[PDB]
Amino acid sequence: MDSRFAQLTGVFCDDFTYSEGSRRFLSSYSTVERRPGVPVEGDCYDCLKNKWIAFELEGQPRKFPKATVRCILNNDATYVCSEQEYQQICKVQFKDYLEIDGVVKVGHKASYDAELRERLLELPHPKSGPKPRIEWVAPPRLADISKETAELKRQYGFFECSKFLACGEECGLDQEARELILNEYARDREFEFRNGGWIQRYTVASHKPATQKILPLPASAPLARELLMLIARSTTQAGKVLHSDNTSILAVPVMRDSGKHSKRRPTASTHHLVVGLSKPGCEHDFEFDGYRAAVHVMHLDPKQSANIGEQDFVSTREIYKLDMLELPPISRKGDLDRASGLETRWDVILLLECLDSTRVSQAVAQHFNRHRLALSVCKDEFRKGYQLASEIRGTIPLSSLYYSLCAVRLRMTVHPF
Amino acid sequence: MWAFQEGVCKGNLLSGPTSMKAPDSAARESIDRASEIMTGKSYNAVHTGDLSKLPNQGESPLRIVDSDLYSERSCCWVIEKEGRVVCKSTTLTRGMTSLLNTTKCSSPSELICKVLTVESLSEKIGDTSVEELLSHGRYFKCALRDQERGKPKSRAIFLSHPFFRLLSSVVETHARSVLSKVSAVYTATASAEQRAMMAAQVVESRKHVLNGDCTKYNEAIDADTLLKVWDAIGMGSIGVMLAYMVRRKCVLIKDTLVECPGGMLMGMFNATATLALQGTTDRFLSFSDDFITSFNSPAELREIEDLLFASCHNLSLKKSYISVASLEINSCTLTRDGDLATGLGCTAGVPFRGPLVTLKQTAAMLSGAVDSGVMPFHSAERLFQIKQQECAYRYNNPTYTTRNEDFLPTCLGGKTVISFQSLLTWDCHPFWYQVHPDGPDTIDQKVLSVLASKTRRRRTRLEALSDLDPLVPHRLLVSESDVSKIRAARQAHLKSLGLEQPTNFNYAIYKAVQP
Amino acid sequence: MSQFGKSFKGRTEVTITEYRSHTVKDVHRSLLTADKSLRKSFCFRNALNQFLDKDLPLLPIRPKLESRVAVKKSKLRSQLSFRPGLTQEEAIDLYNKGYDGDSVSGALQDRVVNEPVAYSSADNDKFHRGLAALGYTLA
RNA sequence: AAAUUUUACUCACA
RNA sequence: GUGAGAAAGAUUUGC
Ligand SMILES: [Mg+2]
Ligand SMILES: [Zn+2]
Repeated sequence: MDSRFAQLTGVFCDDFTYSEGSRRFLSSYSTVERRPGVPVEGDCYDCLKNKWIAFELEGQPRKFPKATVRCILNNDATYVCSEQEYQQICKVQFKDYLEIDGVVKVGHKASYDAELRERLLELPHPKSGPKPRIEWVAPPRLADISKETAELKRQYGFFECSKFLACGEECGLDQEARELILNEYARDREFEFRNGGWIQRYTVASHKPATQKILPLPASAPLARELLMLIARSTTQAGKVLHSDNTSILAVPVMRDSGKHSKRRPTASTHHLVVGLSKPGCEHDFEFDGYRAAVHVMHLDPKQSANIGEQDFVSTREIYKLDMLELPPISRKGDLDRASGLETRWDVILLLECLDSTRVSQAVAQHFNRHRLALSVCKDEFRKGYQLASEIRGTIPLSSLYYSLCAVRLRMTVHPF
Repeated sequence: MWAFQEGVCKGNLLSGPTSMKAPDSAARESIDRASEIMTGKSYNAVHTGDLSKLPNQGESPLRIVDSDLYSERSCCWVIEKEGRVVCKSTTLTRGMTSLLNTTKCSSPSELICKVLTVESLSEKIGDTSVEELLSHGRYFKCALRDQERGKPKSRAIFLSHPFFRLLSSVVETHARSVLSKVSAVYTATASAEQRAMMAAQVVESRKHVLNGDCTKYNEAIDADTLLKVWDAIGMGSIGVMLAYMVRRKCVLIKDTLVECPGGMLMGMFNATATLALQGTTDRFLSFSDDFITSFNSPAELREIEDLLFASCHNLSLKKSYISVASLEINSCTLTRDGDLATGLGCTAGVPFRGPLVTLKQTAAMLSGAVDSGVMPFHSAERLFQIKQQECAYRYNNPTYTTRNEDFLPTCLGGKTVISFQSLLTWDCHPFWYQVHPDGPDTIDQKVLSVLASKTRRRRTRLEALSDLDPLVPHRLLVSESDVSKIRAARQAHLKSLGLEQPTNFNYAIYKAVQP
Repeated sequence: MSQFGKSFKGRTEVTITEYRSHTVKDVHRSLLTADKSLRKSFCFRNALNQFLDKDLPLLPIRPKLESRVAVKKSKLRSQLSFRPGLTQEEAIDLYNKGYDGDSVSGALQDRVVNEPVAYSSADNDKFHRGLAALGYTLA
């Protein structure tokens, strides 16, 4: 019981009658309406329902028996209570906003404010930093992009073949030949066979990054949609060769070898080795029963495979082609070649963007958008935005970055802005 | 291909980067950057501007919205097993429930009122005191933010204690209110394109436009700046407590706790930092770490740079630039007259996730593009047809479907390739209503939602209390017997009506079918 | 021992908000592990079978849109359309007819939708989702 | 073995 | 395949 709610209860019931004439709710703060000779379990009593009603604020319960009906006066101009009638009657009656002293406010000062402020004062504080010097210059020209591309080329070089990009081109093998070649390649590598599926067992890790170079661009990527769909399917269900209309791939779970109790079934964190076939003529050739094909492997974690396989090649290509300029022919190294170049290699580049889970091409595209929209940029700092080699790691991401830079160079050379 | 676009293009047609890399490296790098900024050798973290312009809201009632306090997203809960601190990764709902159980409070509002009205830090609130709450609220867990376009190396996000979330909710609500009062651009009901149009309207007078982004935004917003802003807007002891918790915060990397006295841990107080900038001047239109300003002469540019330095908004020399005929804000690019810049822009592709979710999201994206004028309607029709063909090629197999009904989509064993215009006009079979962007949820969405509800972090044996009477407030206190009675009555009514489960209600369909 | 005394140990009453949040199965998140989840246990196949035979023959037939007006390309603007929520009596009736209470409560709140539109008509009228280029009007 | 501290855990039950 | 326990299990990963 408190005296702060006297006014609140008075306006709650003004002329509300329950049976014919008698006020339904009697305020306990007024002796005229209060019932003498009986205990008071609340600030209001409903004769019709024969129950007590107690008003309290948000988060400030009062000491009343559980049987008493509690009404909550929310701070956002709304009310909550047990009975529907009380909730509705309170809402209409309290349509006028009246402040009841005893409501905590955001600016409330607690008794420990001084102690906490002193503790904050005794804690470390930052030191003012140096004022930067900013010089605005014109955005980089074709020479800077060429320099970046040449730096990448010199630092990393090129592979002798497009390892997994070559899987975008149909090999000269049929379904049965492809399955036999993949199975025999798995057998040759000493992969464990269990429950009709292949598993790659590892014991020790060199714990050093794999060699990184730049993949040359195949002539075209006709089997891009099929390759992505097959990657998705295989990484969803692994161990057996999965076939498409014109190609097939094998997803092998990679598991630790622990002896007898070694893992038998893959979990959600198990990586996969995706093995694909391409035309012969590289160091990764493999022969069996007169069937020759280049076998190329990509090691993907489950998230990487899910990202790669869910991309839409056809829709992306069409959306890009909606408002695209003429694409110049390019060579194996991404250099402009109007004599022996091919315009289909651009599709390959797109496939590369789909195969790269780091999607550095998106960073390059954003920086190139800034470049195109910019009139002046910071000196010796906007250029550094094109040097993303330290951000990524691996053959596929490196090739994607290199060919994104090559695309920027080609755009600046063929369609200068 | 993005490089050979006539208009503007961010290369958003593909999904963002992802990987299973552990978050140790990113969190360690962020903490090291924060420490370096603290030493005052790399960037500026000391606020110098005057915030007296900001109005004071110290007399406003302390209001908490429980909707954002309970959520299925992750959070860190701190317990003391024997004598050491153990940080467990739970859901925000579970963390809030545990906090209320230990403190023995019905609702978060009661907890905050009790915390603000204790005689001493050592006073007990249930099984814990304010001192214990502040000690536990300074612990954070680290995770990786993947699928962020343009960031090949994923950034580190942080999961906080339920008490930290409880205080941050109030602080950010009041900061957002003050921001809305400061300018008309920060209105709650405003889209990115509306904000960009207002920005264009604001900088038409001047000649040059500086489109700027802030570098190390989270590592340069010290607890001192947050406390300064909170005191300027009148947050009382809540702001002091939050600043104290932020100053002593510890991050659990792998299996070791690292102290990070600097920074604010990856966008916990976006509105507060926006206020830290907006209260010192009116020449900027900033949203956290992204802003646009305008100027006429190099002197104005120097003044802008000084203002940015004073407000601890360190300019990003790598990304910020100057234009005369362009305006980039909130990722949206507009011409100086306010019209949308021609080109793809921020159009994002729809990955293959569910036979029908893909179609619904593609319909939403194409509707957005067509309405904005990004592409003509026939192009959207062709793209929708192509997407339907691709979905058929990807999902039309026994694994996902075993039906052959004609009205079904070609990707579910059917033979119907709906026209985009036909779908948008509701001129199709009812089965296609779920594919409409404004239509019901698809089968895949419901299946995935149920499966998620069955996950380890979210699984519970509690008797579900769903399908409630609209007239019952969600703040009403209930017990086990009460929920049992409600469920029994509802099930009895449903069985009387002959329905085993409630019938799904769609606002659009109901409003359309009405006379 | 009941789950109520374990999940809410030390408390005899909790708000409906907390109890509802503890049992939530209607929030969808677009994630990478979607196709795998749908394939697992043929959950999507079973759900499609269930929908085609139990839920599909309950959706009312929605009339198609007819009205449209001539439109011309214009400067980008923001179209604000105010969709009002259900009335109290309407919500009570819909609940009594067996409609899911959660959806009715969600529709109870009045809402406003802002969308960027680059087409205008002579009479400056609103357009339906994605049909501004064709001129379909809310009316 | 590879896009190299990642591709790893225990118990009970069926 | 289900449950529980490891700073922890796939709606993971926050504002
Ligand atoms: Mg910007
Ligand atoms: Zn090779």
